Formats: sequence, C-alpha cells, structure tokens
Amino acid sequence: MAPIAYGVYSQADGVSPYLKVTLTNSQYQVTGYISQGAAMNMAQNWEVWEGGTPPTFTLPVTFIALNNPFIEVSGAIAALTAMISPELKAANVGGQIPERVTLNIGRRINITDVAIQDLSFDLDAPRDSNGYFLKNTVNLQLTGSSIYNSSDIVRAFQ
Amino acid sequence: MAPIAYGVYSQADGVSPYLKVTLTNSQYQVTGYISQGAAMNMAQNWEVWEGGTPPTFTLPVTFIALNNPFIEVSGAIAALTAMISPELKAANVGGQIPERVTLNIGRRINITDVAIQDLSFDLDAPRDSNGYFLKNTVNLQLTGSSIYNSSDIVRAFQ
Amino acid sequence: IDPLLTLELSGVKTYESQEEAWGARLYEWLNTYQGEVYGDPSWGNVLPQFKHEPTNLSHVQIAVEAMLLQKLTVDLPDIPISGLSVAEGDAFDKLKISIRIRDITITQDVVL
Amino acid sequence: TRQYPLSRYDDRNIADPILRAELRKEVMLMCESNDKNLTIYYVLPDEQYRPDLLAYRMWGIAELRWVVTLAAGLEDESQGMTVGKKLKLPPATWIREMIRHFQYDGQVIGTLSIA
Amino acid sequence: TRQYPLSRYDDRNIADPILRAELRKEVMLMCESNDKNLTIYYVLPDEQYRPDLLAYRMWGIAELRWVVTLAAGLEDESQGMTVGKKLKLPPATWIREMIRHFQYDGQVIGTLSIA
Amino acid sequence: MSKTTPTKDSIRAEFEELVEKDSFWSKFVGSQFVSMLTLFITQIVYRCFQYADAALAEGFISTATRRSS
Repeated sequence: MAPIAYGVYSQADGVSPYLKVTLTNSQYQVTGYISQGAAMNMAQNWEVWEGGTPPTFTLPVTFIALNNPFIEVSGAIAALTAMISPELKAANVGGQIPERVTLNIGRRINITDVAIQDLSFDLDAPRDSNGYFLKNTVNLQLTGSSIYNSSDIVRAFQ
Repeated sequence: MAPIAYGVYSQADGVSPYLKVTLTNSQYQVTGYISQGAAMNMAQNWEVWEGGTPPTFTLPVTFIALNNPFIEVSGAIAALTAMISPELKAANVGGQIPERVTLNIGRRINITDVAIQDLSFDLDAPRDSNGYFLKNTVNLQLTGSSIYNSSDIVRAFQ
Repeated sequence: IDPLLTLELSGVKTYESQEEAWGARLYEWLNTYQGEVYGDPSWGNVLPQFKHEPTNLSHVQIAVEAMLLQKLTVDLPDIPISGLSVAEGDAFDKLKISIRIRDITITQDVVL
Repeated sequence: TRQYPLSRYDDRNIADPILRAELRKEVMLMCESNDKNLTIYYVLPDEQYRPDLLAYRMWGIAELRWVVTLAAGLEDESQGMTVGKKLKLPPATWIREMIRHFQYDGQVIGTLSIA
Repeated sequence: TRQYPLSRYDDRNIADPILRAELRKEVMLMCESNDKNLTIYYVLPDEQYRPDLLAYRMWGIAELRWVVTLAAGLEDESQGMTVGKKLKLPPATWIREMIRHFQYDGQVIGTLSIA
Repeated sequence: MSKTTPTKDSIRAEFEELVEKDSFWSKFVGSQFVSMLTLFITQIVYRCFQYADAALAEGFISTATRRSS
C-alpha cells in the first residue's frame, strides 16, 4: 500500500485524526500535529497591476516521542531533511529533481504540489535513555508550484 | 437578487448592522465584523511636489462560526481567496482580470473599486466535530484603483 | 431503435452538458485499471494500488486518496476536483467513494 | 484639432457588397457548422426585436448583430424567431483576424500552396 | 496556423531499412554485451503482450520497445518470453546521441583515423 | 527501390482529419475516445509494419543476430 510513514501515523495515539498534518510522496509519509503559529500568505505585484505570486505557507509542527522515538522523531526528521534536500545526484541525470511533496490538512484541504523551501528547529530538547529526542518544534516554509488561479484555488477546499 | 453571501450575512446573528463590514461583487458577498487594528493611509510623492498615491487600507476582520461554520468560515475564506486570487485563465482570454470588489463600511461609507492586494490569517484556531474552524482573524490589505482627487473622496461619505 | 450508453461508448458528442460530461470522462478514467490500456498503463483508476487495505488505517487511506487525486488531476487538468467523500456502510464489507464536481455527486461502492 | 469619426469593427468596412457577401457566406458556413469553438445557446423570447441583446450580454459589443441576423435568417425584427433554436458564436478575435487578413491581403483566400 | 506533426524519437526516422538494420545490429551487440553501464533486470510475466511496459515503468517512454523486442528476439507478443531472462538497457541519452550522429554525420561510423 | 510510411503522430493526425468528414462524428476528436481508438489502430499497424521490417532485415545473412537466425 503506502510507503513508510513517520510521526503519529497510527491511530494508537488515540488523537483526533482531523488535527493531524500529513505530507505524502511516492516513497515517504510524515504525520504530525497542527501547532500554533501557522500562517499563510498570497499576494501579487504591481506598479497598473502586473501579475501575481504563488501561495506561501509557514507551518510550525510539534512532534512528541510518546512511545517510539525512532519512528516518531528521528525517522521523521530524517524524512523531512531528505524531502527538503534536493536529490540531484542520484545516478539518474535523466530526471533528477529536488522533489515535491503533497500536503493534507484537516484531512480535507489538499495541496497536490508544494515545495518545502525552508526547514528549521532546535535540538536542545531532552532525550531518552538511548538518546532520541522527546520533543521538537520544527518550523517549515512552503511554496506553491505556481501562481494558482481563483478557479484553481477556491474549488480545492472541502 | 444578490448572489451568494458568507459570514454573518443574515440578521439572525442579532448584531448591529452598522458594525458589519461588507464586500460585494457580481457573484460573491462576504460580511464580517469591524475588528480592532484597522488602519488606512494616503500619501504622495515629492522631491517640488510631484504627485500623489492611491488610498491604502489595512483591515483585520474576525469571523465567528456561531451556528453554521460551513457558510460562515469555510465558505467565507474560500470566497476571499477566490477574490484575491487573480483569475486570468478562465477560458475567456478576451477580458480576464484579477477582479476587484466593492467595499461597504458602516453601511454608509462605500468604496466602489478597491483591490484586495494581500490576505493572511492563522488556521490554528479550534474547530468543530466535523472540523470547520470556530474563529479566525484575517488581515487584509487593500488599494484604491487610482489616486483619487479631493472632489472624488470628500463627497463620497455619509 | 435501440439507444446507447456512456460507459466507453458515448455520453454526448462533446462538452455541451458540462458537468455530466466531465463526470462521464472521469467515469471512463476510473473504470480502467493499470496494464489494461496501451500507451499509458498508469492511466485510469489505480485500484491495483488501493485495493484491499485495512479500512481503519486512516493514514494510508488519506495518503492513497491524495496521491490518486493528484495524479488524476495532473493527468486530466481540464477537470479539477471539488469534493471527495469516503463513507463506510452498514457492514465492514462496504465503502463508498463519492466524487462531486460541485454538483455531480456520483458515487461508487468500493471494498477494502 | 485633428479628429476623424470611425470605428475598426464594421464588417462593412469593405465597401464591396459582393466581398461582404462572401464574408457572410463563410461566417454562415462556420456558424451552422458544428464547431466546438462555437457557443452553445438557445433563443430568448425578447430577441425578436433585439437579436443583438445576446451579443451585448455575452460580449458587450453589438458587432455580432449581423452575425446573429444571418444565423437566424430573419426577415425583420418585427417578426420573431423560435425560442430554443441552436445558436453558435465563435471567438470574436477570430473574426477580427480573418477580416484583418481579408482587408490587407485577402487575395488567395481559399488556399495558398507555394510562393 | 503553422503546425506539423512529428516526434524526434523514432529510430525509424532513418527511412533506409538497411541502415535501420545495422542500427539494430550494434544495439543488439551492446545489449547482449555484458557492459556495466547496462541495466540488470529479469523478465515480468505480463511482458509477453507488453515488453515495453517495463520501458514505461523505468523510463516513461515507449521508444525502448523495439530495443526490448530485439533483445528478446520475439516472433510475436502472442507468444511469451521466459520470465527471468537477463535484460540489459543502456542510458537513453546514449542512444539519442548515437542516432543523432548517425543521421547528421553517420558516415565513417566504424573508426575515424585522421582528416 | 525503397519503402516509407508516415510516423505515428502523423498517421493519427491525418486519420482524425479524415474521420472529421462527417459532421455528426467529426467532433469526437480531442476526446479520450478518439485517442484510445487511434492509439489502438496505430499500435496494430506499428506491429505489422515494423515486424515485417524486422523480418526483411533478418532475411539477410549478415543481419542475423538471433541464435536461431
């Protein structure tokens, strides 16, 4: 079925599925919680209105190593850095891309193509006996693949 | 009569009509509350006075899903993003425009032509059982269609 | 006289009745599986991926629905998607996928 | 001052009745052809007097009035045309281009093979 | 408008059957050569009808269909080829380059010594 | 002398323009209906054509590459 997933992917967390943030691509899935501080912006350029700009997104997500840190924090951050990191030397020069992932929000608002342009977080949070992190707050900066039209945008929500 | 409207459009909210912000175009209407933080600015350029600048508006509006979130929050934000998003590929290349909306304030101060140049808000507010938002504060940035004259401006208020 | 049908035969000649026409086009998209069409075997429904997953693994269901919708959209940019709904049945043996382009609300009974 | 009254829309910009005639000939050919780049819309009851109302609402220009007049074959606006008749309109820029070609270099018209 | 249908992929862009023949000759030489810049993969059961199906999955283009057909030596897709046969595919750009050379200046082909 | 035949996208184009003769079916063009039927006829003609070409190629002594050939 789907490829490997990280974060609070299973229902065993016993948390509302709606409040879960999900990113999915052909080979990786990351699931997290909709944390405070999220924002988005769309705008245009003019001087006479010239044109528009693609959508922008600023999503901070908090991750908790409730039971299995290896799959919930370490694997999650590894997948995230793999996705943001442009893989342009994978011995396949005929098609190498920095790769884009699809975003699901509230299980009903879907962005088919969005680019993870920026990532940051802190590693100073406390750890476990093995040493894997217990908590983190990773903030993400995301861009639309194009300047989407009104017909493209308004009819994409549920 | 009028096309579809969103927000606190009906009187069933039992709130003073004067304090309602309204935007209207040929096919969409959005009604909300005059929230704190609103501001506006007009200015000119000089070096010898060269010329002027169009009016500018910064309107934060708060929306509450009192009874029907589908029509009051989700539909409202969808209409807003439709309006701000330039629809320049609607199979009608003979006339495509980013579209402008008309603004009514205090039911007495009307801006016939204003452009929604920027929109932003937060999605971290709590939701319902289905998952529609209960509350939001959307800030808007608006521009006049031209550098309006004194005869144009002063005689437009009530 | 004998009339005709739309399943891979004809709904209407071209897009006059817009929304039912798009629903028809999507219908012959979804009624075909991988490896059953020349040129673009990936074209058509991707049941061979989303066949028989556990009905309660909401993460995999949302992942597969998102990927299928995005690929069918990039496949047919003419018809964007408005509403997709997944509704379980009386028994564990019945699921329904309801796709509406704002009015069509055409539904198919799937099984996982 | 320098001023002259004119407008670059009139199909009758071509002073030849015969040339105007074949112009309306091929536009009729295309209109009652089933081309998909044509509009799909029926008749309105009030179009009897004013066939160009539809042109005004869906385009804002009355230059399509002769187009719809030849499409319906009306003898006079006093008489009416049946409501529900299949009416087809092509993109205006296409007509603008064809007439532009026909009044600059509308010589070969039919088919150009080689210089 | 100015439009012509064509596609710059067909190995049969060369109209000479004999030239196409030696082209498939050296591509077979390379394919059943054990060069490391070739792919290493076996047969799939459904490839009997659709040998180019693997070409579509690993490349997205069906231009490799004649390549795999000559690699397997199939008489017809009605018959099947044994699953597990060693199949080798070179980088597509390499074929594109060789055919580009052969249809601009594929004259010496074998070996150029000195001008 | 020599033999020639137009390419796949070509034969598709002249095929659709010639089927565009009858106004009652001319306009199914652009649809996945016509494209699927068109790709089907093009695949079958491609098989017959190119496989005959391969047969005439293998008919030569130095062109034989198959072990059986």
